[PDB]
Parts: sequence; C-alpha cells; structure tokens
Amino acid sequence: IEMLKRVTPQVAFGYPSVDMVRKLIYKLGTANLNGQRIPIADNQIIKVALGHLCIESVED
Amino acid sequence: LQKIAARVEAQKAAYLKKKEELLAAAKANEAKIQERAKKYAAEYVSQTKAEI
Amino acid sequence: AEHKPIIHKKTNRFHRPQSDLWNRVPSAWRHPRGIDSRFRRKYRGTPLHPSAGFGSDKETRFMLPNGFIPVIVRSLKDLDMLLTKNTTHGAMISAQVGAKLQQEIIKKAQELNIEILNQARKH
Amino acid sequence: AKRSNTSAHNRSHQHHRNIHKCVVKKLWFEKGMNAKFLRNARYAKAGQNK
Amino acid sequence: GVDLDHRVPRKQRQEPKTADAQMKMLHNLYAFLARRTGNDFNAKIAHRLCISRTNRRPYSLSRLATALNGKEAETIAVLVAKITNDERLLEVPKMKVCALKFTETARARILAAGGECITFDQLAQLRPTGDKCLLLEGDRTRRLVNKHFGAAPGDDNSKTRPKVASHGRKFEMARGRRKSRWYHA
Amino acid sequence: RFSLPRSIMTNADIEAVITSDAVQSVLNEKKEVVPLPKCLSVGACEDW
Amino acid sequence: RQTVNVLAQDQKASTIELPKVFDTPIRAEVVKEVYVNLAKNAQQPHANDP
Amino acid sequence: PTRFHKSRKLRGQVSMGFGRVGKHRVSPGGHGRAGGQHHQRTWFDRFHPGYFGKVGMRHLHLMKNRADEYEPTINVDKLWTLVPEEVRVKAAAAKKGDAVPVIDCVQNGFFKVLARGELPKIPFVVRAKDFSEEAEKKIKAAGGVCEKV
RNA sequence: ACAUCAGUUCUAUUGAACUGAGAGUAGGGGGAUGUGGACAUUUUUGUGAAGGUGCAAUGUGAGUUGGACUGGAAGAAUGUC
RNA sequence: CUUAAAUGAAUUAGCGUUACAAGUGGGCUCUGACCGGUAAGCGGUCAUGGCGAAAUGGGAUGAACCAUACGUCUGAAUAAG
RNA sequence: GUACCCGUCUUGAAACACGGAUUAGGGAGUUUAUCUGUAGUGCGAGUCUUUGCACGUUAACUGUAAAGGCGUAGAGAAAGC
Repeated sequence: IEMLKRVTPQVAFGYPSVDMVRKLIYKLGTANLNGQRIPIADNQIIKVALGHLCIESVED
Repeated sequence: LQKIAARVEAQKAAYLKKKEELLAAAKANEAKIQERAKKYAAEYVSQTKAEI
Repeated sequence: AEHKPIIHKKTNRFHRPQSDLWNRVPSAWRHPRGIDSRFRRKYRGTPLHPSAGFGSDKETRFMLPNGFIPVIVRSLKDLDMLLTKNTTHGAMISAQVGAKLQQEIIKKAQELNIEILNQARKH
Repeated sequence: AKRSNTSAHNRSHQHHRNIHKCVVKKLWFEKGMNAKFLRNARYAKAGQNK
Repeated sequence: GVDLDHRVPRKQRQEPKTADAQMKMLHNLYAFLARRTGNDFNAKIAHRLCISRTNRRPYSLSRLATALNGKEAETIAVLVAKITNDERLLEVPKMKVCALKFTETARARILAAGGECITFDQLAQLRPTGDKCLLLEGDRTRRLVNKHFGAAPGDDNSKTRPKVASHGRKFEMARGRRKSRWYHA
Repeated sequence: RFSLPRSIMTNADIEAVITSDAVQSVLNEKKEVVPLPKCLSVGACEDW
Repeated sequence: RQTVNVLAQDQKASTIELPKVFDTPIRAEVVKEVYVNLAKNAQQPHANDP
Repeated sequence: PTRFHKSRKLRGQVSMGFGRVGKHRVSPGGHGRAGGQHHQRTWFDRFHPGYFGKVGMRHLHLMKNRADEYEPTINVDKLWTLVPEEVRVKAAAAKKGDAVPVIDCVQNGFFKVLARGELPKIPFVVRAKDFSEEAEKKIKAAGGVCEKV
C-alpha cells in the first residue's frame, strides 16, 4: 500500500469482485512459463506448473 | 541398426502404456475438479448470506 | 506448383533524396548522413526508408509473376542444376548466348520439362 | 572566455547505469592490527600442526 | 513502449571458432551427448571444446602423476588440452589418459610405462556416463600476459608488473618505486 | 626438426560411435515439440 | 596395412604397400594458410617512381 | 589486408570513425614521451612508476664473457637430464664400489648449481664451478660428490 | 497477416515449433553488394563480346537479370588471393 | 569435532569477474529550491525530467511544454486536445 | 491531403551563418619499424633456420651444420647470496 502511494498518479486500481476475477482469467488469462508468455488454453498447462502447490485447474 | 530397430519396438509399447495410464488419470481428475467448483460456488453464496 | 498469391509490400523503387532535382546524383539509394537532414529524421512528406519491414514472404522471395524462381543458365552443362528441382525453379538463358545455342537449350529443356522464362528473342 | 565551472546534472545518471558493491576479501587486515596480537596468532598456528 | 534494458552484458561461446574438421566434429559428438544423456560431465567436455586455445592450458605430465596417485586402476584422466612431459619427473607411473593431443616426448613416456593413449571419440564408446573418470584443467593465470593484468601498477600495492622491454637499474626503479626518491607507490 | 603429425580422432567419422549400443543404452528418449491449441476448458461452469 | 597395385609399363607388375605419410589427416585450413603466404614469396617487388 | 579493415566499411560516414567536434589531428599531446613531468604525467605516474630519476652505481666497460657477469645456472632436481636415460638405469643397479658417472655441467654451459627440488638415491659426481649451501647438502644426501673447477 | 533481430522448448548433418522487442547523432560489432588485377575450376562469343541508349521484371537495399535498338571484338561466372 | 531445530518480512530478480578499444572533456532547458542583479530570451549553482541524438498527434506557428516515445500494412477503441 | 535546401561548425540552421551555375573523369586512415591485447595455426621445456652453405624445371621451392635470439631463476646500487 505504501509502495502504491508513491505511484498513485501512474495507475488506476481497486478491489475486484469474484465475477471479475473469474472473467479476466477465463478470457485473457495467460501463464508466464519459463519466460514465454504462453496462452492458458487447457488445464494441463497449470497442473504441471502448480499441481505440487495443490492448484489443479483454472477454478482452483 | 538391427538393435535400434528392435529397441524402438519397446519405445512404441512404453509410449502407448503411458497413453492408457495418463488418460485414466485424467478421468480421475475430471471427477475431483467438479466437487471443487461446486464447493466454491456454495462457499461464495454462503459468504454473501453471512455478511448480509 | 502450389503457392500463395504473391504480394510485394512496396510497388516502386526507392529514390535517393534530392535525386529528382539533380543529374549528378544517381537515383540508386544512399542512406542520408546529414546532420540537419529532414530525411534522416523521418519528418512527414519524406519517403520511407528501405528496411527489414519491407521484406517479402520467405516462400515467395525471388519468385516471378509466372510461378518459378529464375536460375541463370550460361551453357548446356549448367542446365543439369535444374534437373532435381523441376517445378520450383525455372531456367533463364543468358543474353551472351547466341542464336544457335539458344535453339539447342530450348530443345534440351523440352525433353526434360523445364520452363524457360526468357521470351521473344526474335527471328 | 568565461565558460562553465562545473555541473552535477547527470552524475546520478552515470553512477546508476552500472553503484557496484565492492566486497572485502577478509575482515582481518594484517598490515594493520596489533603486532603483539598477530605475533601470538602465529605461534598458535605453528605449534598446532606439529 | 516497454521499459526493458535491451543491451547484452554477457556473450557466451556456443560453438567453436576453429575451422578444423576434427575439433568441430567431436564438439558435435559431446554436444549430442551433453543434451541427450543430461549429465554434468559431458556438458563440461562439450564446453571445453568451444573455448579458445589460451584457456585450454597445457596440463603437464607431473601434475598428471600427482592427481592419479591414490586413484585405483580403470580410472581415466580426461583432459581437454595438450599433455606435455616433465623433464624433472623421472619414473612415470603406469596411467590411463585421454586428451586432444600429446607431445611426441610425452606419448613415448606414457606408452613405455604400459600406459594408454586415448582419443575423445574412443572415450565416447567406453564411458558415456563418465563413471570412474577424472576431469582436470590447467590453471588460467599461469600465462605471463596474465601478470600484467590487475590494478594498474603504482596503486600501492599493485604487484602487477609494469610493461617494460629491459630490466635492471636505470629502467623504472626511482621516483615512485622507492621512498628515497619522493614516494613508494 | 619435423615429425609426422597426429590426428585428434582415431576414426574418420562420428556416425559409427553414436549408433553403437554402448552409447545408445545410456541415452534418454528422443523428444519432439507439441503445437498448442488456440481455444470452454472447464467441465462445469454452469454451477456458477 | 592396405595396399595399392603398381601398373606394368604397358598392366600390373606387383603390389606395393603405402608409406605412412598417407595416414596424416587432410587439412583445408592449414594448406590454405601456408599456400596463401607462400605464394607471396613467389613474386617481384615493384614500386612507383619515388 | 586492405579488405578486412574497419576503414573499408566506413565509406559514406564522413568522419571515418574519428569524431566531428574534436577533429582527428596529428599532434594532440606532443611527440613521443613529451610532457612526462607536466601534462602527460598522469600516464607516466599511473602505468610506469619510477621512470624519472637516477639510481645505482655506474659500471664502465661491462663485458658479459668475464666470469663476473656470466654465470648460467642449473638446478639439482635435474642434472640427470644432461645424461641420457640408459646411463642412470645402469647406475641405479650398483654396489658401494665403482663406476659412478660424472655429470659435467661445465661442458653443457652451466656454472653454478642450485637446489630447488629433489633427487633419487643414485650415486653421481657433479663437476661444476660453484654450488649453493643447500645444493651441496642435497648432493651429499643422495650419495654423491661436489667437484670444483 | 508479413519481415527482421533476440530468446525459449527441442533437434546432428545447418532445421522445427512458439514467445517477446522495435527512435537514434559521436561511436562500436555482425552479415551482404560492387570495382582493378591474380591463382585454380567452368564456360560464352562474327547465328554478334564488352560498351552505350530506352523498357519490363527481380531483391528490404547496395544491386542483378531479361528482351529491343546501336556497336563490331572480346566478356563473364563459382571458390580462394 | 559435534547436541539440539529449521530456511523464520513484502514485491521482484540469475549473480560474480576479467581483457581490449571508440567517441567525449564548448552543452542548452521545463517545473520547483537558491546566490548576485532594478531587471533580462542576463550571469553562477542544486533535484528529477526533456532537447542535443525523439518521429507522430495537440498548443494556428515554435528544439525544450502536454499525450507518446516509431518495423511494413489492415481495422477497432482511446490519450492530449 | 501532405512536403522549407542540401553539406557544415553549433546548445540551436529554411535562416538575413559559410560552401554550392551545369556535366563528365580524377579525388582523402595507407605502408614501414619497435610493441600491446584478442582470436586462428604448428611444435612444446623448448622454439625460431634467417646471416650462410648445398640444391633448383632458379629471385621461389627443397635440404641441412653450428652459433645466436627469446624462454627455462630471481632479489639487490653493489659485494656476496
């Protein structure tokens, strides 16, 4: 928050609801894997990255 | 080359062993994601009913 | 052969700046190094610079309106180069080659089916 | 004749292109330090290996 | 418009700048292995073949006798360099070695005491994993040019050796080098 | 002064060395790149 | 060691084994660097009127 | 040669890689070692310290074939390098008796001997002009003789 | 959608799929075009060489090539120097 | 030598080291702070930014202000205005 | 609809700053010595064969004896080490 106080003129920000956090990740969501900027496509992308952390598919 | 042409026959089978196995693993996961999506739906609506 | 529709990205040739004005200056392109030059700066109403932006497709590069990529053919011995790549490349016989050997290269080509791009030498 | 004496406009810019942290090799500096301390620190090491 | 630092600080040598057949060939052998076997040994041998001739320092035969003293038989000393014999070492041990080249003095000494004289493409058949191998390298700073490198001489104390044709008194020994003539570095 | 020059390899070519079963047994399997789809992934969004 | 025949003057007279110079590897780069510099030796110095 | 130079690629570029504002010109500093105590002192101070000044004792008519200047050195670790390797193998198999080989340093152009490394326990005889203290000590300990010339 | 330069995943034999970036004076690096002559290798030419004038292609571009008229005897390519 | 117990802020990121060499050593300036001056498009400093080497759009017009910093094209929706 | 004249010193040039009537052909970072550092190549405690001699299808190429250069031990004004 104190970092955001310095940069307040450069950014717009707020507190998104669950329907908005959903709709970003389904439409526009992408995974930065090994510095490649890969599109999210299928849930086997994010099982391989994040399955050890108990996050299996895009809902999780 | 005769040994390599023999050995690729094992790599055909060992490929198709994992093809059967990982598809079977996928169907087990396709059961378990469905309960989580139903959980988080009914967990979200109960969060709203709690505060309201 | 099968290919895309050929599209060039620039139609005309690039002129050097101020080449239209003067006969001393040839119209072959030269990158302008002037300190106060408008052209180096890119202002509006200057020509765009030749650059890797204008590069044509990797499939259709060096490709004629016909279809075929022209290899130059200087003799009967050099015509063996086009035997492998029959319907991708095609022949283009040199201007040095005279009227007698012109007819022999056409007769060799019609046997082996290699399309010759040179046209209408005459007589 | 009379031109500028100095400036610091873009001292900061140049310094930050690269403020590299020069690391010390070891904390002891045996050129300094007490000789009477270091004299005894030799006879600790010399006696031990025998 | 993106804020990145576009410059490259670090190049690295990927393939060798030699125009040989053989150095370029057996680079691709150990490049092929280093990828496919996925191992730390072959990755090093691949990279050592890239690097320039100055860094491939000539690992002498007395250093080879010191390394292998202790180590049991069927243990190759793999070495991406030239081997050069020592005069001063007297009786060579019986030892198994692999390098790019030997000197013809050194090859005589190793063979005459029942040793082995192995090439890198020969070694790729024997030990792909590098099990009971021993990678060695000459020290980088043993070159004479390397002693001129460092803090500039005269920094108190550089210990870097000034670039001079002729040594003795008269050539660079007075005002700077000694405290009698004003100052000492 | 001259003496007769040695080669670096013992063999002429590489391809005999790689194809031998001494090498081949140690190697991992030859991989190949997947091309990735461009597209509803999730099995039940209609609960939401 | 491998062999090559010797033609009779007319024909084959006998078979003689190769000497050990034919072992040594063929080097395009090394033969270039030598020949390029060695061909400069086979030339005449010339200059314009000073 | 003239193809590979950087000058060849700098056609069109107007200054040929030498600046506009400064203008590449023949005498920036002054000639050779000039201004070593003045305006090029920083170069002398930084890279070649001790350049200025006089030190030492003047030597008149120095000759280097005198046996005052001229002493080549050799070391105790070798010596055996001077003799071929068939000799000392025979000298290893010997009693405390006879036939101890003479390693002549002075024929080969080595006057003094200097002990930096080891020997074996073979007997031998060093003919040389001079020794060190430790070189004389090591040759005794191997089991051999120190001749002077 | 396309080009270039990086990189990431792989690939023996020179490549594949995919992601990212975009000003530039003084200045530095990489690859490429053209000219006089040389050494190999391969040719073209009185059924018309080089050169020159106009026109149509082709290359991002330096350039290169075709055909027509003029000319009347030599030119050019590939790899190294 | 060893007896215990763990990787004990956030956000981000590979980090370290060496060699050789170019150009440069006249700067100017918006917004704030400041010294001298009646004041200056004046002289001399400070902090971030800009120009110099930065196009395009906007301020009719303008090196410096605002939006924004650029491969070649085809659209959509915007910024300053 | 857009578009100020190029080259140049300059903080700043369309400038009421200087050079420039037209066209063709000439026209400017080269070479030597003593070194530095990086990369390539050969040999390696060695290395260089050249001053010169012997060869030659002759300024080349080829063969080779012995010195000599630099390296292999340094510090000190020097004795001595």
